[PDB]
Amino acid sequence: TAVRGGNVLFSASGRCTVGFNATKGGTYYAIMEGRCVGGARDWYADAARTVHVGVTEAVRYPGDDYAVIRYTNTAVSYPGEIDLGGGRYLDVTGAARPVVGQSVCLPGATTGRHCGRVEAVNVSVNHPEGTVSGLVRTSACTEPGTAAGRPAVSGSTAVGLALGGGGNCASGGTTYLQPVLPALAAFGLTLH
Repeated sequence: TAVRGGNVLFSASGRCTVGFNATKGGTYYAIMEGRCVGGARDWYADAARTVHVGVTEAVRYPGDDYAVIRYTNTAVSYPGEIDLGGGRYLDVTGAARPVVGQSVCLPGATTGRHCGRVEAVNVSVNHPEGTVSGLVRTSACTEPGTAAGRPAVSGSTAVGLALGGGGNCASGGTTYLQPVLPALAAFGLTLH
């Protein structure tokens, strides 16, 4: 019936979490992590891959680390919200220009480290696919095995989407984010 930020989409790449829904000209889009989307085209709302919802429009990875999925199923809703679980939703109003020290939370993290702060901006990391620059380091941590694409917010303001991989949150693991503002700007998308 609906796909929100924080929900998982399924494809030939496996599972990837929607960071944020956005819109342009009455069309709806999902902003996702770039490495996770990989070389997949078709995205489904269910693990059975019976409810097709959209297609990969663009991948900005490496360099950046996000992808844009265009929703094509007009029978499903794509609200400008994050799913907090339990039928509760967070309305995302706009995006932040990340600044060191600001608070940031990962709705859904069950690590005890769901909320934290921006520790550094403009961080680079080398992946097998290439260098990724422009990343945010946070003190929050979500389980790295399911982290890819999870939304990070400050109140109702979108900060970024989590990169997958890295260390366990119990062993000093650090969650890095792809900031959302550059993606909105690059693709003309608005958080509705």
